[PDB]
Amino acid sequence: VLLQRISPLQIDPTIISNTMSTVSESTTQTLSPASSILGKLRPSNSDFS
Amino acid sequence: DEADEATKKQAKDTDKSKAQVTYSDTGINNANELSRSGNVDNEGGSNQK
Amino acid sequence: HGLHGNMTLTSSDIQRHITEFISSWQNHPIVQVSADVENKKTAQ
Repeated sequence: VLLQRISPLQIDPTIISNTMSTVSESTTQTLSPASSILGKLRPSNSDFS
Repeated sequence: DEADEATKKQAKDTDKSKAQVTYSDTGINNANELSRSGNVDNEGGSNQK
Repeated sequence: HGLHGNMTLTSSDIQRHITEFISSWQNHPIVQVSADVENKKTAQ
């Protein structure tokens, strides 16, 4: 916790989502490689302990 | 046992039901570990009495 | 499954047939990729 409060680095997972720049294709039964990796990473979660 | 409170205490600090960092159930077969307890005295005998 | 002479129509059979129909429709190639609206990129 002390390291986090004095470090100038910010972890912003939106960079991954913007770089992929893939629209939702939930209608497709199969998963594209771009959508598959996003599901594994789960950028929504914000715990980086 | 003492490993279990460490994970439970860790979950409380991060405000999560389950903690990412766990001190128990790791992939390591650490079955020979010993920790201090009240059974054995200074002479190597039991403290049943 | 539904081959003997004793055929009795029932809601379970109705549901099974509905599921088969829905899967058959959804697995169509054109249905896989289609939309009524347009995204920003395709509009561009």
